[PDB]
Amino acid sequence: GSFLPNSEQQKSADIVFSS
Amino acid sequence: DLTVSLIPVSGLKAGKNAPSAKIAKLVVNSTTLKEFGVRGISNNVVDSTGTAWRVAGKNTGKEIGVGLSSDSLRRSDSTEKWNGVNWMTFNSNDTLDIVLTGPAQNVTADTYPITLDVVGYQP
Repeated sequence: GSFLPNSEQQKSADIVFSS
Repeated sequence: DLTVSLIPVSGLKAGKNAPSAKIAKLVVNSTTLKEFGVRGISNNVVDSTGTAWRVAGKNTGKEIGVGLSSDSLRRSDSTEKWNGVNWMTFNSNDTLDIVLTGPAQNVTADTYPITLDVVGYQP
């Protein structure tokens, strides 16, 4: 098998805990 | 390529949370790639596959423990190495759960950023 370096992505999100 | 969505769970409440409380959904789709590897990215990654880590609250600086859920980890296809680096792999066109790890956590009201890296894998 092999990894596809051109397909790598970083994704971020904000997780909110409310009072 | 890969189409990735990281979707925060609604209605999370400060205070004592259930063990393994769901906090985000990772959605990865592809027309071309059959699998993907995923790692958490933070200032304190706590295991050898990057599938559990700690994140800090924006307003308080307090840390919580987060990671893939036990059920999600058991759905892994394999753990592969990319030039020696472990990446757990999963089927594309599927979803995974990010949870509060370990025993019940008491979470201070705050916004906690989560970052993941995802890469295509051909088995």
